[PDB]
Amino acid sequence: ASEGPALYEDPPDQKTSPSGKPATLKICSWNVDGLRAWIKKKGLDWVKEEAPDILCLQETKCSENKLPAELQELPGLSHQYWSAPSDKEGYSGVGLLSRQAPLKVSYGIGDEEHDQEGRVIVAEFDSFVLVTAYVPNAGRGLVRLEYRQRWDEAFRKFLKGLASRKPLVLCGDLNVAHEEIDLRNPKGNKKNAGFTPQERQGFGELLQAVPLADSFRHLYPNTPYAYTFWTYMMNARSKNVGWRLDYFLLSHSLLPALCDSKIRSKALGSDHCPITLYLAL
Ligand SMILES: [Mn+2]
Repeated sequence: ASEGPALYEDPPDQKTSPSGKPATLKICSWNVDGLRAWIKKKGLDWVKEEAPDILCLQETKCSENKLPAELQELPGLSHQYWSAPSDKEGYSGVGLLSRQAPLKVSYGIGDEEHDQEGRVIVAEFDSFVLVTAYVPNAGRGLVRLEYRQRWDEAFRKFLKGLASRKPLVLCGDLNVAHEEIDLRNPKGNKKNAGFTPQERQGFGELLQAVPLADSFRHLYPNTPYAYTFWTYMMNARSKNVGWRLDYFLLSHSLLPALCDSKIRSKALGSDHCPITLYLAL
């Protein structure tokens, strides 16, 4: 095609806040493209090396009653919560695994229409509430784009609610590359899922309304070729022809506790790579 390799090297982990406070929380989020495939691909061994405090997973494709038994070889993340489509089938699904149990775990966004596909887990902790999300793809041919706009609004209002109570951290596959810098080929994707003006706009609305800051882009406003997903086809990863779909968005109040927002480009196991957040809470 038009694209050859574009180099990207994630900078070293900055593990102290701007006030010099060492990070006390490490959160890892990962679209795993199937819990069972991911595990087969050694996803868990990378999790152990990373040693996060909280691990959030998206697209587990796994019924909450058919969890791989390997998920018990994680003694460090022993508190495990799962949401999968209410029809009990093998698609979508998210996970949240935690060293410490949260004060409370909830599922969905309190909207029946939007709560049947196991897309959202809310884990409330002392100083903050963590949400992980697997946002509805707009669909091939954009046949799900109208629903996705419904989804975007409900979700945006629900999050706005949470944040009014506690500092918010939202992470996961938000199924949109916000701006042109967020994907390798903006020009050819303006009509495809992930880069419609509708989706880009909803991400923008999400940021101002809650409000939320894009942790990675706040720290690296001018850094290009930083992606978290590459299609399996066309040898895309190897050419770094990708999209940034995975994010950590923070309440502005958490910005002084932001140490770094990382993209683990080399970590294999899915068509997305892990992202990792360091906070000094
Ligand atoms: Mn997938």
